Amino acid sequence: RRRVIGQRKILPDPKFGSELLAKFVNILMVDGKKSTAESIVYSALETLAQRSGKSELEAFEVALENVRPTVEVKSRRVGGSTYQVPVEVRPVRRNALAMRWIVEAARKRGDKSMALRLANELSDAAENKGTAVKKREDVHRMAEANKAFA
Amino acid sequence: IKVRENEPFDVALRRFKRSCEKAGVLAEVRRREFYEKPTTERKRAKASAVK
Amino acid sequence: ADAVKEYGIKNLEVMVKGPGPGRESTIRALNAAGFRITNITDVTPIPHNGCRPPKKRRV
RNA sequence: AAGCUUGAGUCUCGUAGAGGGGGGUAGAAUUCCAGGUGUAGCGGUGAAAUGCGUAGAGAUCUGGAGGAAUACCGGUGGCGAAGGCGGCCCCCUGGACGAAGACUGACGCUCAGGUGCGAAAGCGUGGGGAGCAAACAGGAUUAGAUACCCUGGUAGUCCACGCCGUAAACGAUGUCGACUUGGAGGUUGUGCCCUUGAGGCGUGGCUUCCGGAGCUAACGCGUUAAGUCGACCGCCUGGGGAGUACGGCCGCAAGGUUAAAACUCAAAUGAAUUGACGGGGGCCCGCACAAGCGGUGGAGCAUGUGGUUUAAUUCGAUGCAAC
RNA sequence: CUGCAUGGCUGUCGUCAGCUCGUGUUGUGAAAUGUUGGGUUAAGUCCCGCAACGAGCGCAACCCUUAUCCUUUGUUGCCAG
RNA sequence: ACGACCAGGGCUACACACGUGCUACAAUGGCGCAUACAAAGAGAAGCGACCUCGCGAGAGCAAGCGGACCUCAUAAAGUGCGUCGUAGUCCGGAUUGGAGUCUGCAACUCGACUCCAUGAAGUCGGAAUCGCUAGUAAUCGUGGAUCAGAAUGCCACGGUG
RNA sequence: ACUAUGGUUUUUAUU
Repeated sequence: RRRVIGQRKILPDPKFGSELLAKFVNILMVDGKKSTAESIVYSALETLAQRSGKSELEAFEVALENVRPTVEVKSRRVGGSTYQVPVEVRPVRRNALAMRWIVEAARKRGDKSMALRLANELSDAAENKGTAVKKREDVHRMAEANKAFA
Repeated sequence: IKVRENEPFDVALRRFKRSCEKAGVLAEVRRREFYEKPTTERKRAKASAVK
Repeated sequence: ADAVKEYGIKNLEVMVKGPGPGRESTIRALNAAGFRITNITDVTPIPHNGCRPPKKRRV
């Protein structure tokens, strides 16, 4: 409406030289407790560099041009009917969303520590056969992957 | 209303703008306009209808 | 277009009638059959004949 | 009782057009007939089912059959007293109009009772029967559904000789004549011109909207008048009932014709202004949504209106604005 | 006892962009117009059409205050030397 | 007396369910130790330090300042160590019980506090459904008025974010 | 071209 503003000022991390990794301490993080997520920065990533890039400083950033969207579909309503309209992702949001759900299922399980549940999520980041795939496959799920509503 | 290259701008009078519908060109309605000017125009059009 | 492979069609001319939603994908699925579709004509009414048709009622 | 041409009427050569019949001239698909092509669903709905299907329902070709109906062109364009009239040609025919001359000589107007006309519907008899369709029977949805929606389907829809004259029969304006001001846009003759303009300028017949004056409560009417005036006819005199009731007529008949009152209200009626609102026609904002993310009511606590209740469970508050 | 008499408070639309009035204008008139159209805004905000041009309440002005700079006081507050 | 003193009932009675809040069903959890940093209020029958004793509450001795100085007062979450590998659990708290500690005219009834004994239901919830903006939301700490005593209501102040 | 179903509410002073 009349607000719209927008955007937030962000920097690369002072300790890691990454504009991506400073977002990762806001993921798998609760009640503002970034310190509990810093305990699993690079330390848990030695298990993940075994299958992604070389060294902890690129083991996620190589996948940056896959873990982000470029096209979606959006649900809109007219009278008694509902319609699924294809959309293109805007430049600031197309640059974003890389880690927003990439470790969603590490939250609660009862099996293994956080440093192990992190690696058991990032192992499916470029494969999409494991847990919570409905959170990352959704963008084509009213497009190419199902044509019955059209 | 729009005809030919216009587009790239500008060729004056601008009647593709402020449209929207209804009650346009009202400063060329009731008195003063027309007289014989549409007669000479349409006579030359009929002189150009031949064959 | 799979039910006609034994006829060996090469050049194909297309006619399109009526306003309905299936009027475009039917031309890409027909291109995907290996025919030259450089002629496509739209013949949608502009209504004629229909006896009259009868109409009446309002709007 | 004789004239007049000025109202009424007539003749030449010409003119536009869905005016009224009958005979000709053609096609479409749903349908029907036969032989081919050829198939798993078809139809409908927010969603379905009744129904119709592999025995080909559904779809379709080829040559034949049949019933309703006529796109285009067609125009804020015509015909006429209304109601009506729109594929196209012909024969027969009603109405209206032009150029220039020639005629009758007031032959005109209105009307009780008569006389003559009907869109659609209802009806007598004989044809008609594709697609729809009252009635009627089922499938929905509804605490109804008997209806809107869906599937079927008789009368009807059409033709013809007739019966009954109805209406929002509408511009709600009885019929006729006359005088009163302008504009834009259609429409058809004709004089003079081989139009050599794809027509100009005079001048008859028609014609849709605007609107200076006049009327009106306001809408409306407007030189095409509800304006200004005469000629002839019929119409009301307060509502509520009601062209209903009683009687004859005319029809096979529903009806049509002239047309109340006991009782009941001491009243109703017309126009559009400001609120109030919409399940309207439009525009603009809000976590009202979208998208993201974290909760609530089930268990066990803290606690209070209302309800139960001892001996009082004080009064007051029960919509957004109480607990 | 009861705001269904009142001093005086207080609920909600809502803190919405809206409501009136002088001197005119419109209509037979009660009244309406001015404030409905146009470009725009947080908004009757600002402008143009236009029978209006203006005024008061709401809004806004006005006034405070925050992010910068400048200045006065220093133990029991503070502690570069 | 529809005026109101004393003395008891009550308004914390329960033959109905419910609304708002709280806390669990736990493993970025819970318990027990180590380690690191505050803001704002309160103080004359005052705030009560420190020290000793009592499973402890608290009691006794008793400082300093009537408060920018003295006091209420080890801020908590965060970090690190130890641990269960998902069990009705080292989970969970209602009830049935004990023995002390404090105030007060008086606490059986209709209070608080402490240390201990029993330890249910509950495995994330009908038809469904609440909310939202930037030092904010989230979450974990602190203080205060009503008091002789006494809230999960009421009103306010920091960290991390 | 396109959603299909909302019945019921029993009253008063403009001091």
